[PDB]
Amino acid sequence: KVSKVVCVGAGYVGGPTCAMIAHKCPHITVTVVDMNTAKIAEWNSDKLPIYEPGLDEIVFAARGRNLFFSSDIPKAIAEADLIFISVNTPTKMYGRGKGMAPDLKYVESVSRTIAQYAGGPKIVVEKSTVPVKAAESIGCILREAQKNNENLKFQVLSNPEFLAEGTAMKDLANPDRVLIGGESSPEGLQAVAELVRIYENWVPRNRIITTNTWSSELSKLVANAFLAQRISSINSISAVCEATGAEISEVAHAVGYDTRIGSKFLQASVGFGGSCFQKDVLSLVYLCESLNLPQVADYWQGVININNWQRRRFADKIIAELFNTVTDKKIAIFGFAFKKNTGDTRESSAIHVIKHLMEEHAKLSVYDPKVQKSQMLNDLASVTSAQDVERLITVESDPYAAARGAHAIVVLTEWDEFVELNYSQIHNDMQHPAAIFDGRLILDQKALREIGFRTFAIGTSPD
Amino acid sequence: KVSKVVCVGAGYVGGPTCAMIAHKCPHITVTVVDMNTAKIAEWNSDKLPIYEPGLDEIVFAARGRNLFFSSDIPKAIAEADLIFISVNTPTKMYGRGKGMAPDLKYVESVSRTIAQYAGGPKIVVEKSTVPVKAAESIGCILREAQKNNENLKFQVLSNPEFLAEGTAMKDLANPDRVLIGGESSPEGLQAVAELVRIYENWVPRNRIITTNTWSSELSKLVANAFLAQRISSINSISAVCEATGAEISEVAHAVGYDTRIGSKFLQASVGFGGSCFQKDVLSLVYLCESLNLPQVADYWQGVININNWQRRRFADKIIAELFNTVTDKKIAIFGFAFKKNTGDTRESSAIHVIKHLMEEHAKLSVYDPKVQKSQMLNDLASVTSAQDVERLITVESDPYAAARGAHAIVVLTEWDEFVELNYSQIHNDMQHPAAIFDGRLILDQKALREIGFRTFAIGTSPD
Amino acid sequence: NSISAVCEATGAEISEVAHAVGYDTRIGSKFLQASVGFGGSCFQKDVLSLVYLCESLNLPQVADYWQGVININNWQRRRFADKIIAELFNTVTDKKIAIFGFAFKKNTGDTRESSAIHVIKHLMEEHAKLSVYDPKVQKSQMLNDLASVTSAQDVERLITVESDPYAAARGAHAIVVLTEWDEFVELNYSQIHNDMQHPAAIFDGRLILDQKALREIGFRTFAIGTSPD
Ligand SMILES: O=c1ccn([C@@H]2O[C@H](COP(=O)(O)OP(=O)(O)O[C@H]3OC[C@@H](O)[C@H](O)[C@H]3O)[C@@H](O)[C@H]2O)c(=O)[nH]1
Ligand SMILES: O=c1ccn([C@@H]2O[C@H](COP(=O)(O)OP(=O)(O)O[C@H]3OC[C@@H](O)[C@H](O)[C@H]3O)[C@@H](O)[C@H]2O)c(=O)[nH]1
Ligand SMILES: O=c1ccn([C@@H]2O[C@H](COP(=O)(O)OP(=O)(O)O[C@H]3OC[C@@H](O)[C@H](O)[C@H]3O)[C@@H](O)[C@H]2O)c(=O)[nH]1
Ligand SMILES: O=c1ccn([C@@H]2O[C@H](COP(=O)(O)OP(=O)(O)O[C@H]3OC[C@@H](O)[C@H](O)[C@H]3O)[C@@H](O)[C@H]2O)c(=O)[nH]1
Ligand SMILES: O=c1ccn([C@@H]2O[C@H](COP(=O)(O)OP(=O)(O)O[C@H]3OC[C@@H](O)[C@H](O)[C@H]3O)[C@@H](O)[C@H]2O)c(=O)[nH]1
Repeated sequence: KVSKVVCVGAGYVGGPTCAMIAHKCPHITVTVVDMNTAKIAEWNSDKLPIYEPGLDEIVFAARGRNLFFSSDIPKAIAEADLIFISVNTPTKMYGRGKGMAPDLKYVESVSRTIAQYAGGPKIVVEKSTVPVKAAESIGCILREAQKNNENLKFQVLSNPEFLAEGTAMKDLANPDRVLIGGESSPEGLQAVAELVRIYENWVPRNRIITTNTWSSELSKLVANAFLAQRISSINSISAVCEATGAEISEVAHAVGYDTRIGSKFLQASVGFGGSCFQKDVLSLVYLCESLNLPQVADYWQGVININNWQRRRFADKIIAELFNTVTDKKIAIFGFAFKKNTGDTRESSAIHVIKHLMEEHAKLSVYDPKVQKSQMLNDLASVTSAQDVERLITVESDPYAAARGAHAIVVLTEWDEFVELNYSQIHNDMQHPAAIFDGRLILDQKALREIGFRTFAIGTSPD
Repeated sequence: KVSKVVCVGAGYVGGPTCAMIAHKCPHITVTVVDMNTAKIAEWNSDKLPIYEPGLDEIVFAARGRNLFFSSDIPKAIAEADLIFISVNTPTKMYGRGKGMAPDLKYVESVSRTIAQYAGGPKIVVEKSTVPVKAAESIGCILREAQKNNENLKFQVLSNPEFLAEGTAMKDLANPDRVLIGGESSPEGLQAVAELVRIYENWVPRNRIITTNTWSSELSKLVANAFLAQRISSINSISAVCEATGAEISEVAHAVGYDTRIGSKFLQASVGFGGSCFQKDVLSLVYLCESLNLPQVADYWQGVININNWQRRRFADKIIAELFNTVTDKKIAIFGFAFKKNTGDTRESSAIHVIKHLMEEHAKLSVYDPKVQKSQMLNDLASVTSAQDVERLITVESDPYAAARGAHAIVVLTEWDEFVELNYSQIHNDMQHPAAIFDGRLILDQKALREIGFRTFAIGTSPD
Repeated sequence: NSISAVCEATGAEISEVAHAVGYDTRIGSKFLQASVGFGGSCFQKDVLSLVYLCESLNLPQVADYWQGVININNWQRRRFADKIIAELFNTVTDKKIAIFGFAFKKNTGDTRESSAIHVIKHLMEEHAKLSVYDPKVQKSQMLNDLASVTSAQDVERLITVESDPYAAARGAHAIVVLTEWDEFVELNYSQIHNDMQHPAAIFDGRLILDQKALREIGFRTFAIGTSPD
């Protein structure tokens, strides 16, 4: 029976996951470790290294009791009964599968430390949002360790995470499902049962799916791709609505009435972001190519092609509607995170849209309620340059200051705060005529028009 | 208030729809008309021209009371309050959008007939499963008619049909949504109000969507495409399962637990059929190309590409597993309809699969519980030839006669009857070794393996 | 070499096929030894010279025919390096890989058109750190060869040359055999296995090692012309 859980990786996955375990399992001790010593110190402070609604209350109530953050990875490894691995698998920027395949270097190095410091039987659980052959590389390394020293009985399991950032605590406390994969053997079934037993402290058995290792990873890979496909499908139709005088919001509403389709994840946008979806579909495309399934690869590649096309055509419409010139024009950007209720900016559509406007020599004032300032500048500099950010980018802590004197507003993240702003007062303090471009479909187009905006929105005909 | 309903078109749409209207509206007289007087006679005989579960009880229940099938089109039109148009819009086999766009020649002719014989104000409602600009052509003709003879006050509505065949009576009685589009004017809103009034005799208000005409048609066109994309998405992953040793049934089960995705319409198959999905997706592709949106057109084209690829690779695997030769081998085919619980064969996957086996000079014995023999032979002759069908095709009324002496069984339609067969008796009376290929995932592979079959199924690795 | 891929895909052994093929005196039994690809200052230059002669004689069909000899050789080198990377979970980033052999064949210091150059470059482009041992090739010759296809700086950070095969293999994740030196047969592969990272992989591009013996030592062992199962 597991009573000591360790997780290597104190990120958006590892942190929240362990916090919920400690919150729901009083008799389990949870220790989170990370190579980043400064990041662990933040987890132990009153300002956590990430923003998640409800995370502070959960962590502060468990930290020091049964939830711990340490930088002594070997000590945690040695004392664990079960060890989560939740580290990066950054995409390969060279070689085979360049720009498509994950690089497993971190997963393997952690596995070697586990082999080096386990000192006894361990259950090792790979937990990420895009697992593709990651558990197989852990098992490869661990099997050898057992082979070389039979005192180290290791069972490797696959338990991908399903949380969405911004709703992580709600998702972790009441998941639609829990997916666990392991080898079909006596020791494998026992290890799965002990992980199931942990989740059964708060997850009903009928929502826990157990299978083999590869099925678990493939199901996660396919599930993520299905979600991205819904977004790209409704986004592709948003262009049809603009061209024919229909409203994508009405089309999505009518489509969702079919219970066979479902009504969720039919919200058009400037394009999906996040560390999961693009990496996931490209990983599926790369997997299919390596299996000699070109037909399949082409099918799923369309989800990425539409996403890139949606971002590009949105930025182009901004420029075209401003008479093809934004040179030296101040433009306010509402939103930088890839979705609301998070400070995470990985693969945010705001990065690509702002870059396009920078290439037009616009001066951009960006506001986001939660994204760190240094994070925005590093993101923008890595796609352009440090100098380009210095001349063109201004970061504001107040949306009215960003809009003051601006020629245009661009909404890129669906923060609820952006709905409740005083757009009448904003219109008085902008340059005239004032334009606004809604890339998230959260604003009242008719009301903005009556205020006097030249107003535009994805999925609405520009006239 | 409407009390006299006419529908021009006594097919799979017009017939069932009118039956349900009469069944739920005792005070409304519904007359179904059709150019085919022979088809009308079948509606008036004890063998209805289509098979739909529960349809026989309902028509029979009212055939003669308030529901009638007539061949006198002018008298029915002149006496009607509301007129459904549910006729064919066959795909163009030449000229612009050849093999992609519908031919509205019949819809137009019907509108002209209505104009000639209305003799008074009428509500005209275009009702089909793939509406694309059909209602606008009706209105173009009828608006002209009104202008010329002002006595004729016409209002054209779009009311797509949401039923799925095989479950038509249940769908018509409890639809997920009723979609109605109309002109935004006093007369337009009133015309919608009276059609909404009809459906409210048995459909709750919260499932009735009212919008403008074009929004109604685009919503139906997009909803069908979303449905087809789910099937193509799961079919593409079934090849990944075959290549990597996973089971598509397990993957689909795990995917469907996400309420954002939904668990329905994830059943893999040899490929989707029916007069709707392919016609609809190709119609969307053509619409996009016309709007200068190749990007969008290409995205949705992938749904068709996968469907063709799924049929092709399934037939290719059958031949490859029989050592690349089926010359003069008897092969039993279980299923010909495009889905279960219907006699409809339009765009059935069995047509293309049987054609592939015919080109390999196989002798095929086909059994389907409901498809007319003459229907199969005409379908197969139109893609090959009457002479080819004579030499290679045998139609059986008994599945055991089809399987007797066969080298292989190929399951193409998910009829419940195929599960409950005595596969021990079938195995004993087949050639040995006996092979079986499940293109619908309805059979127990382990059980077939235990009987002694060389057994295969889409989405299961063939070893 | 082209048939060696067919063996890998269907579970046959290229050594056995070559042995059976060579028993026909009309074919002859010599020169049927599979490899990562032929090298030397002669063959590639010669076939390319023959191809060019045929093009100038307006004999393209003939030119296309002989060009296939070069195409397969390049394809054999590329797919071998790709198999190394794919078998190591598609990542060799910063992994130490030992290279056994640099000369284009055994019993010479000549490196001209050696297949080892092309294979090492592919591993360099994957950011692997390569430790090279060859019994006769000059150290300066290897470094100049590798730098001329990549860059001097790339060679400085990624290439180290050893005078002892055990030093090259010490701490390595994989062994890659590229030249058929007899010395490589009689090495102590158990001691090498103990001093490598675990699990240890070995890729035989010359078909000189005993696969069954390497497997029993505990290697993940691979060889051109043997199915990796
Ligand atoms: O060797 C390592 C590598 C990485 N890490 C740590 O692992 C953590 C990774 O967390 P991140 O927030 O970067 O990523 P997430 O936890 O959100 O993971 C998610 O996105 C990145 C993808 O590669 C993962 O597959 C996915 O689960 C970092 O804090 C990093 O410091 C180690 O502790 N050791
Ligand atoms: O309807 C929608 C839904 C989502 N999106 C966008 O798509 C992106 C992803 O949004 P999600 O809510 O899925 O957030 P995440 O990317 O964190 O979660 C996703 O990846 C990790 C998996 O474990 C989750 O199950 C999956 O939802 C965001 O950029 C969001 O703005 C839309 O544009 N429209
Ligand atoms: O001018 C005409 C043409 C055709 N018809 C009749 O209308 C009936 C059409 O019924 P079908 O079963 O062929 O078609 P459905 O009712 O299933 O309609 C469905 O498939 C065909 C597509 O064109 C439609 O868009 C779709 O809704 C036929 O019986 C035909 O004889 C007329 O009454 N008048
Ligand atoms: O999970 C599935 C679902 C369906 N299918 C196949 O897809 C094809 C379509 O079957 P449907 O159940 O959609 O039947 P229909 O085509 O008659 O109905 C469809 O078109 C008319 C619309 O009004 C309906 O809403 C739509 O479902 C069938 O061949 C079926 O076998 C699958 O292969 N897998
Ligand atoms: O069976 C074999 C034989 C040779 N090879 C390779 O082919 C390449 C050539 O080796 P050789 O033994 O032909 O050596 P050389 O290239 O020096 O001689 C060759 O070119 C010069 C001519 O004069 C010689 O007659 C010719 O043999 C080497 O890379 C060798 O490893 C194989 O891969 N398999």
